[PDB]
Amino acid sequence: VNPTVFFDIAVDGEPLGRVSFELFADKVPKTAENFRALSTGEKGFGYKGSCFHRIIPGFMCQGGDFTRHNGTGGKSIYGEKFEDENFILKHTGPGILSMANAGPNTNGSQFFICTAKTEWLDGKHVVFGKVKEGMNIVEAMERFGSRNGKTSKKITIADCGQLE
Ligand SMILES: CC[C@H]1C[C@H](C)[C@@]2(NC1=O)O[C@@H](C[C@H](O)[C@@H](C)CC/C=C/C=C(\C)[C@@H]1C/C=C/C=C/[C@H](O)[C@H](C)[C@@H](O)[C@@H](CCC(C)=O)C(=O)N[C@@H](C(C)C)C(=O)N[C@@H](Cc3cccc(O)c3)C(=O)N3CCC[C@H](N3)C(=O)O1)[C@H](C)[C@H](O)[C@@H]2C
Repeated sequence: VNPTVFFDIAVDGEPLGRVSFELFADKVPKTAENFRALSTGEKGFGYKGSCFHRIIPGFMCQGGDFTRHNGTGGKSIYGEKFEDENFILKHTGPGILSMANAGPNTNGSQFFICTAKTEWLDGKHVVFGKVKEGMNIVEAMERFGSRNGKTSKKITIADCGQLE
């Protein structure tokens, strides 16, 4: 069965709520496994304690840099970077979970959650999951973003792990 992972989001240390994701291990197993493992922290590093460094209202929320914490870092469980698995899934609407990158075959740990349909990204970013529960929490996170993506408050992943 496709795994389920959760993020407990905090704003300036205050609990905001929980967002759960279904990871499409059936279509993009390598990419899904990377995100799952980084969520549990089983490899010794991962998302817990990292922040969402770029939030653009009406577009997406981006995070995952747990190494440099300034938007340029992150790494995968397979090494520094890994290849684009496939582009079977599309950015069809709000709740889509997809990989950020710096060009072809540069996936690390950074990801983004879409809050709208984003067709232009199809074929450039690997879609590997979707919000299962807590879309209202993602919508609340958008309130702290801006055009440039800079956040007004510190939005962190206070806790994370695998549910199912
Ligand atoms: C008139 C406004 C316009 C835009 C707004 C936002 C809007 N509509 C609009 O009409 O967008 C639309 C959606 C658009 O149609 C979309 C789908 C297409 C147009 C794309 C817009 C993209 C953006 C506004 C932002 C711009 C951010 C640029 C950031 C640049 C960084 O300086 C640079 C990327 C840097 O951080 C380097 C550092 C390298 C190093 C080792 O030092 C880098 O490569 N960083 C990577 C990390 C993973 C390492 C990174 O962050 N990569 C980005 C690259 C990227 C940049 C732009 C477009 C891409 O497809 C991809 C990345 O993967 N993401 C994830 C996807 C979004 C993107 N950031 C982003 O923030 O994209 C939505 C539906 C809605 O209507 C809103 C209002």
